[PDB]
Amino acid sequence: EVARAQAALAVNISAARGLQDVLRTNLGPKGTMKMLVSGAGDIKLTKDGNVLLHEMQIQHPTASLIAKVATAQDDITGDGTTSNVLIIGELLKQADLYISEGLHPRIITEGFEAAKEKALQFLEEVKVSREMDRETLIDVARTSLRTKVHAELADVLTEAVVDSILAIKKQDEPIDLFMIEIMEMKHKSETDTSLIRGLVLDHGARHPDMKKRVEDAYILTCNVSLEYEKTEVNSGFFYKSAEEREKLVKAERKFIEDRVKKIIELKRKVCGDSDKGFVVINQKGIDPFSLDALSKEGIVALRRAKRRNMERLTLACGGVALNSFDDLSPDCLGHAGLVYEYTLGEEKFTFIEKCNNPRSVTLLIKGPNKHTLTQIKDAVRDGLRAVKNAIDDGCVVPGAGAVEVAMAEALIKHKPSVKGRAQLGVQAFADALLIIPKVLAQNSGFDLQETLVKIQAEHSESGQLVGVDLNTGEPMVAAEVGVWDNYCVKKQLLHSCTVIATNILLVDEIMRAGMS
Amino acid sequence: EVARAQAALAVNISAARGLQDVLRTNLGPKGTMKMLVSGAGDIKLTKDGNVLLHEMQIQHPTASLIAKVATAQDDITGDGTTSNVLIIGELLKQADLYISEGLHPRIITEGFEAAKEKALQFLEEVKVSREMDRETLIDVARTSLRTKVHAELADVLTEAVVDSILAIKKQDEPIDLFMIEIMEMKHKSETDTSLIRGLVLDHGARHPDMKKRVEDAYILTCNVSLEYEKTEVNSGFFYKSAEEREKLVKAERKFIEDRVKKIIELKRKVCGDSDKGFVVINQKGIDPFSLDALSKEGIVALRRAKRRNMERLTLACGGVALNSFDDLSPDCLGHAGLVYEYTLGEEKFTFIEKCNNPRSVTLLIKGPNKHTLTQIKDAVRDGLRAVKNAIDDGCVVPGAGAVEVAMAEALIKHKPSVKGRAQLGVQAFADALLIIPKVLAQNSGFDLQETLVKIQAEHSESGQLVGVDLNTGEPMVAAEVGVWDNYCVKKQLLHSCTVIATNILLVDEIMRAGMS
Amino acid sequence: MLKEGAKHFSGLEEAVYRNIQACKELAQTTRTAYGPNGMNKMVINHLEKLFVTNDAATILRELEVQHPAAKMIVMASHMQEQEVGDGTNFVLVFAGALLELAEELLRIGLSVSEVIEGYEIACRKAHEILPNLVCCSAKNLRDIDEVSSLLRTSIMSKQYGNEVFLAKLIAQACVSIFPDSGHFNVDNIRVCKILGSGISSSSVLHGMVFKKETEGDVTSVKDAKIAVYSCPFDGMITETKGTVLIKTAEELMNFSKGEENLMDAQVKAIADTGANVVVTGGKVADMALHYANKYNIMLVRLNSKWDLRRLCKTVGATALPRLTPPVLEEMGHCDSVYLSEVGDTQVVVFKHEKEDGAISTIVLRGSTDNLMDDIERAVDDGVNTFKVLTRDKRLVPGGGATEIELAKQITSYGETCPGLEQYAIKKFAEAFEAIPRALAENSGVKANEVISKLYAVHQEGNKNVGLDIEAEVPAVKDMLEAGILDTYLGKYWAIKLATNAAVTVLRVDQIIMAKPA
Ligand SMILES: Nc1ncnc2c1ncn2[C@@H]1O[C@H](COP(=O)(O)OP(=O)(O)O)[C@@H](O)[C@H]1O
Ligand SMILES: Nc1ncnc2c1ncn2[C@@H]1O[C@H](COP(=O)(O)OP(=O)(O)O)[C@@H](O)[C@H]1O
Ligand SMILES: Nc1ncnc2c1ncn2[C@@H]1O[C@H](COP(=O)(O)OP(=O)(O)O)[C@@H](O)[C@H]1O
Repeated sequence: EVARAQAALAVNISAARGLQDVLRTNLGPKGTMKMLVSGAGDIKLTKDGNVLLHEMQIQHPTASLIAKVATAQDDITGDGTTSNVLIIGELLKQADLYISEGLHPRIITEGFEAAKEKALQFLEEVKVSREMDRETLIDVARTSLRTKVHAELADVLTEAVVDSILAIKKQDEPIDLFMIEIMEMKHKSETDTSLIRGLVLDHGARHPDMKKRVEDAYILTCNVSLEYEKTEVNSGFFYKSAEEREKLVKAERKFIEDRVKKIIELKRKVCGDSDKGFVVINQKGIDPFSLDALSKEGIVALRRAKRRNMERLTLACGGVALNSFDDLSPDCLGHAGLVYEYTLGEEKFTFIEKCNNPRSVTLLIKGPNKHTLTQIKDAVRDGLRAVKNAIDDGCVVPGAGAVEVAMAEALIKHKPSVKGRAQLGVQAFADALLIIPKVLAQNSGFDLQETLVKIQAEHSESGQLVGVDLNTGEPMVAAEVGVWDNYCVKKQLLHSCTVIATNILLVDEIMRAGMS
Repeated sequence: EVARAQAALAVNISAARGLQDVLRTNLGPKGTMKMLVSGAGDIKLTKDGNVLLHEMQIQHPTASLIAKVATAQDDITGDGTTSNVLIIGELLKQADLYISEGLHPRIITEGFEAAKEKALQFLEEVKVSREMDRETLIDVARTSLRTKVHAELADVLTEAVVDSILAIKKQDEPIDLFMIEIMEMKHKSETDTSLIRGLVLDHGARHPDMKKRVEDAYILTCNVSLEYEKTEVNSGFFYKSAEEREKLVKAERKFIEDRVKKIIELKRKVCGDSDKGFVVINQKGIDPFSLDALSKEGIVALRRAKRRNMERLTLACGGVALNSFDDLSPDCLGHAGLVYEYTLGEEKFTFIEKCNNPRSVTLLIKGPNKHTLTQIKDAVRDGLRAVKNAIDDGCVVPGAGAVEVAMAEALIKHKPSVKGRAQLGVQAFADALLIIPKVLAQNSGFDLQETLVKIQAEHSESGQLVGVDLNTGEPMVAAEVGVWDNYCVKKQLLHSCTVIATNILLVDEIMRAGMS
Repeated sequence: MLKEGAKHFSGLEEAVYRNIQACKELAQTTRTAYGPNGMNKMVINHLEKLFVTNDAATILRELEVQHPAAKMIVMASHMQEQEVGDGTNFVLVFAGALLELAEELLRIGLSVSEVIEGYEIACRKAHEILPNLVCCSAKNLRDIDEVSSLLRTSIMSKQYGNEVFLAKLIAQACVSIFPDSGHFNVDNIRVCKILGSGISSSSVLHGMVFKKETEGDVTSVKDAKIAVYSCPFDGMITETKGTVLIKTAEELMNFSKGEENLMDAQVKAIADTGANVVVTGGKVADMALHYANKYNIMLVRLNSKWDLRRLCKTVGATALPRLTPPVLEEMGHCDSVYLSEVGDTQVVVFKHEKEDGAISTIVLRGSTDNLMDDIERAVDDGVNTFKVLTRDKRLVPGGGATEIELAKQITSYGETCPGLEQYAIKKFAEAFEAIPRALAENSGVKANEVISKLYAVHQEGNKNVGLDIEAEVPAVKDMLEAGILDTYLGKYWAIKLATNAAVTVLRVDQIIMAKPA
């Protein structure tokens, strides 16, 4: 009820340190994966930051709120939820130490804001442009795949991603990630990828072995009742007399015969040979006695079609979906260039390509029938997101821990003003930016201070952006190897860290109340 | 029995921090006094560092050993036991923090040694000489009294100290603090001091009121049995016959009569008037019937004399102590120029001055009959020690917290070498030297960081030795006010601090064994 | 504390402890087998019959583990079982040895990335040097003894007493269909159980074999179309009781006459539609057998779910358990159905082979039902081992003579490249000494002297410890002229799966949390 002390800040710092120590071994390509299982024994492997933070059982409410706030700011850029809690924890520890020494949170907040402004100015002045081509996107996708998946199958996916990006992007407006469908199958091998330039149909026909070399084909989408079921029906209500239902069944059969005769005469009128083929898509069943008579003249009819399939077919080609099989204008009939039938498993697939306006690429992937296929899909999605983020702008700054060192050197040496109160916060903000290279050197398997002072001496003697090597621990330049990054991601991360560290030190007392 | 952890360093750092926090409020003239009482309710008031550390009950063995080591290094210079545990505690805390971060004690020790060498070189290069006169010693004694006694009677004490120093020191060899006797009395007032240029005799005569204006006086020291007791004695063994003891008493009386006749004829031969007086010092009693006959001619004899009194008399004047009252050469008779009798209390004192070679000054002090007289004596002894230390050398550097700032600025900026491992210790050694001005500003009644950054900005703008003001908290120059210090004291303090901080981090494990 | 809820003991210290101890405890209950020895273990689950088994497949299929480290190996075991025929305990032993040898490297002070890289390099070197110890090869598969020797060698791992007659029977059953060249199926050989004499009176027979009696007539025509049904002789007319003693005879006689007329019309409609025989799966009746005998219709008696399931999955018909007489919609391809008398029992024989996709069914007979399981297991193991899909099997001298050579080659190769990658290579080389040790410890003597003798003779690669008493201490025998060889692709697949499992185990090793509700 009554509490006038400083235990709230203490428990907040403790929770922040605990959350920072819990998640800190998932940075860099040489990290350790994690597993989650609880519901009916479902083994799920993960290593991402947002996926882990969204599916966990945290017993601390402050840590849960911090994770929720961090995940709420992940829909802005690509992937920026990781490598954020460490700097926040370091800043909070420095603020707690300065409070225990004797200071006010207002001066600390002012110094943090000044340091953030100085870092933003330094990042804006240090940026550089580069001509976007094929090698840059290839290197970006390779780095993304290395940071996501292991260094094995990271070579056959980047090429397909670059090819799909080059085939989709061809205009000047920003591209959209809604025309690329990522499907999955079940095979025995592991490394198996395919880049289809057309559409994919899961279902086919019940009577195969007739023809498959149909060039210029005409596709018509409808939704009429061709053959739903042979069972007698009426109007959704059972009756007692059989004469009425048998007459209704006879009338339905006569209507089906009239419809198949109409479509036969339509195919005979619009064609008349074997080169001009016709394909019909219907969600209802197809009788074999009528399917044989249809295939005798040269027109294929498919059964059991999904809604998304016909939606993509009418969106890529451009056809009107009517509820009649009458003789109308052939303007709604879509054109198809090449049709192929792939026989594998218990259902044959259909691949249609060489159509008008190829704006539909399919990235077919296969797995060894487990849960790693979802991980591969998430990795390729993160890679596509990184490629899209690296194509909207024209400035790419190097990474590999070569930006925080220069930022700290500019914040410590070239001070913007002369003030001890502001310096007390500037030093704390600059000392919290060197946690990334230390953590990288610790996870790589080397020392922490030796490599740090080596990089410091290399940057003080030379003056270029010195990176961190994960092989021999020697200071090298990341501007000539191939390690790159983004632009707005660092700004968003800095803004999020400043917002989180600002609205934390102003906590006075925590009372126990509330009912809702 | 078996232990392999790092709890020893942890408990050592904890004990060091506790010992630093226990004694830290006794720095500067505006310090708080303490009290000690345990033995039969004896109230004792003190404020010194060694006196407190020597009479305390510590429950920790490590703290007791540290206090013993600190007290064993106070017999070199004057007073350097204070303002030492703070820097050691700060260095130990920095070393513990660097160990918890991840480092080796060898690099820390090497960096500490390098920083100590750099500080020694800076102190040797920054020293300056000054002509020793009267105002410098006056200011030094005034500061030494202000750092111990209150700012009320810090005038007649330093004036008398300077007068005694000028009267004693007149040769070229270093002076000795063994010819100055500090006596004490019992009066009603508080501020009562006197500087006697002669000797002091506690006892006098049993029959006063005869004469006191004795100019040229001859003093002779002996130890014969003039009148020990009227009781019959023999040879330390009681007998049965009374004739033998009465004959021995008669023979002793005849010998006493012969001795007094001999000294009477000696006084009549060597004098014969009333100007040349004859004073006799004897530790035995004096009969009044013989004392009257002695005073009838003009010779005074004192009874009940201490050994130190006759020792000082024969050391200042120069007389042979014989065991006979025969007519011998007057070469052993010391000369006295002025004799005075002071009547106060229950015993009259004798003051002899105007003698040959005045090398005996007495600093008489009176108190209000309590325990503060011992404190005043300790304060005047510390002042005399500081004056003696300030007279052996010829170089005096300013103080008031103006040497540590320049040392830290030289250790941080102008680095002797370029090495991260050495800098890791140099920064820790430089950050621990700022514990004096911060504590001084905290004890004065002001802030801790505001005054620090103000002094830093003043030293960066101007460049002179800026001190700390204990009145308004504004940065001022200590080279024009009157605040001074020593030379070898700082070197001894730095050596002791380095020795203590070096042989502490090398502690491995502490086992429980031993029998002696 | 912050993530878990006092359920699992995971953290930053259980990696070099529990993740290895779980696998060690899982593998300790498996080293007792592996070799021609009599170490039967009883299995008690839900059948409540108390049966003893020897293979580890049925042992692992009944044990329920609650650990991810133990569940990460059963997947690889099932994958290896689905891939080739045998091969199960080898992967587990290799993974256990690799984990036990990597525990020391992790306790010394080395990262897991270097160990993983060294293990991958050693696996690549072993896979590259593997195609080099090819001695014997398959000549012609049209003979008898050429495959009989391999069948005997494969059966000797399971049963040690009787292994010649079973191998000869399997060879005769496999050579009567199609060889490995061209196309050969596996689900075309059935095993039937006959409760009669012992195993010393078995025979072979081509075609379908079913123990079903016949109470009608011998129908040896080709127009006898089959007609499978669920329970046609169940109860189309349900009769109740009116009083306590008996009711009027008129109503009972009328109901009986009506039921007889109904069943007569039913059998007439089912016989005139084009189906001379009918497959029943219910009870029998006096009038039923009377009509079946007077109408020349074969009537069965024994019913089983497996029989109808096989008839449905082979022919392609569908049972119609209806009351009203339906139409003929179960037309198949069978036509030649004959009856035979075997062991005083009536059996059926189907003839429909056109020199393509032939089937066979070996006749098995034993004392009780708890002894034919091991025989069927040995038969199916030999059948799976016979399939290799290659003309030249390229057999290698198995039993442990190649493991020592591979270990020596890896050791000689590792003492060349400098760096911190020699420890993992040495560990991978030393882990190969787990097959002769388990074979020597499961016999009666020690294993150190056997290893010393195997390493002291020569590096020929054709020496291995025998099974008799005169081959335990010396262990100097030539298995090339005896006829003890192993599969080349099987060992390769086993090594690959073991390396993959070890990599997966060493990779995923940090903190095991839980999922929110
Ligand atoms: N090829 C590389 N070489 C060295 N360091 C890299 C490389 N790729 C990424 N990093 C490091 O990984 C860090 C970010 O990794 P992570 O948190 O997994 O996010 P992402 O997956 O977007 O890289 C960066 O600080 C960067 O220094
Ligand atoms: N007159 C003065 N004005 C300001 N500071 C002083 C003065 N005299 C002494 N000090 C400070 O007191 C400190 C030492 O005091 P203390 O520990 O009591 O030893 P001491 O009695 O020898 O001075 C020095 O660091 C000095 O800065
Ligand atoms: N009669 C035998 N002589 C020599 N070695 C044998 C004999 N029988 C089995 N083995 C050896 O025992 C090992 C295990 O055989 P088996 O049990 O069939 O495979 P798994 O242990 O994978 O189930 C084989 O590698 C084989 O070399």
